[PDB]
Amino acid sequence: KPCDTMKVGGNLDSKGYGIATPKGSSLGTPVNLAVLKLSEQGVLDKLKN
Amino acid sequence: KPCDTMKVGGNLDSKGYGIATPKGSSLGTPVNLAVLKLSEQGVLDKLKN
Amino acid sequence: ANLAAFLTVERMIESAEDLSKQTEIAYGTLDSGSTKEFFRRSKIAV
Amino acid sequence: KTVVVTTILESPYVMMKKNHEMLEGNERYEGYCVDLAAEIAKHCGFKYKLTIVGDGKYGARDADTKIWNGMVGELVYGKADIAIAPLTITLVREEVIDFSKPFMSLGISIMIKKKPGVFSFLD
Repeated sequence: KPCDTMKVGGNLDSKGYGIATPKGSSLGTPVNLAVLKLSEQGVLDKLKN
Repeated sequence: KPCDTMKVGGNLDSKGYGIATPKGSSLGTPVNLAVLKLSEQGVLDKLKN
Repeated sequence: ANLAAFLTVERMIESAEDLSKQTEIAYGTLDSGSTKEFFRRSKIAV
Repeated sequence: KTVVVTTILESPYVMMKKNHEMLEGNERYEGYCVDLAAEIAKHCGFKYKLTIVGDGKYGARDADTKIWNGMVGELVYGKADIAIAPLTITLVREEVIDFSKPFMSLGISIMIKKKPGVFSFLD
């Protein structure tokens, strides 16, 4: 609110938001596993809600 | 057909089908790029339809 | 009056929780698959 | 050079052609996964041979034997090299094999068993 507008029709393309890191970062390997662990735990659904 | 059954409710969880390769495969790197090229081109939408 | 009730009502189990609650109805999944593993490793109550 | 391609007959992803008794080679298989594998090999340039799993299982692990079944057991144990199939991504399988970016999204769902009369005015 205010809800002065609306979404219409369907999704033109399907994509996903993705954490990013520079080439060769040591964070890249663990962030994938962190995302998969959160998905298993269901944390992302709780945050979304 | 026979369409003697029905889907009820909505989707409990969201996931995605993903091509797989053994650890260390030389094909793993290029198959990602092949998938991205197909996604950008919209081939997958045509196959789905 | 009854015709109206038919038409009025017409103008109105269907979820996972309703399935978990109903134990008379049987539900299953593929033996070895992401569905069974997802249910097994899940942490949600339902 | 040729790629060992693993799949399962889960329509419409992979399904045999009509009168397949006389159909052989990669041509005996039609579907969405077979097409996808075609364009993957085209863009990579590699060659592929479509092969089914005898166990007819997508894949899983036995928490006691720590053994892998189906496509995942095949790829991890060397019986193949790639899986252009309706395989689903998950934490456990990523720990042991490398997936790609998803080529289609989905979600769990439930399946169950599923006209005015001429004289409906008497109802």
